[PDB]
Amino acid sequence: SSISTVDSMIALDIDPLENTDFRVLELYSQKELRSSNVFDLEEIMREFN
Amino acid sequence: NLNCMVTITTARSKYPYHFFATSTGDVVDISPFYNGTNRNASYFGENAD
Ligand SMILES: *[C@@H]1O[C@H](CO)[C@@H](O[C@@H]2O[C@H](CO)[C@@H](O[C@@H]3O[C@H](CO)[C@@H](O)[C@H](O)[C@@H]3O)[C@H](O)[C@H]2NC(C)=O)[C@H](O)[C@H]1NC(C)=O
Ligand SMILES: *[C@@H]1O[C@H](CO)[C@@H](O[C@@H]2O[C@H](CO)[C@@H](O)[C@H](O)[C@H]2NC(C)=O)[C@H](O)[C@H]1NC(C)=O
Repeated sequence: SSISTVDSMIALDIDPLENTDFRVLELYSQKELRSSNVFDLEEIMREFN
Repeated sequence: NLNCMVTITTARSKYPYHFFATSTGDVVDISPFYNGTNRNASYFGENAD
């Protein structure tokens, strides 16, 4: 018809928590961890050989 | 005084297995699986003669 309708629905729309795909963060690569040492055992053994 | 010996030790190699290393520091640049017909798929860098 042409009659207004009372809007009495108290909206409670709680948006769901969106998914998170946690990264595997890499701070120091293997090369840096191997190069962080002054004395490399492999090089010393190669020199001795 | 001349004495000949036969030492039996254990050698270790890591992937990609392009060199092994006995316990006495004998660093050998030969793949422990190079059988003489798969040089294309296994390293070999020691003296050829
Ligand atoms: C030296 O080692 C190499 C590998 O580094 C050997 O080559 C491989 O030999 C195996 C065993 O014969 C082959 O497998 C065969 O393959 C076919 C399917 O293609 C099948 O008919 C057989 O049942 C068998 O599994 C393999 O293909 C071959 N190549 C590679 C790249 O792995 C070689 O034979 C060794 N040589 C000696 C003298 O021991
Ligand atoms: C020798 O080994 C190399 C790599 O170790 C092989 O080269 C590969 O060849 C395949 C097939 O042609 C390619 O899909 C790869 O991308 C290649 N890899 C590299 C790193 O080049 C070569 O085929 C081998 N030779 C043989 C088996 O005769």
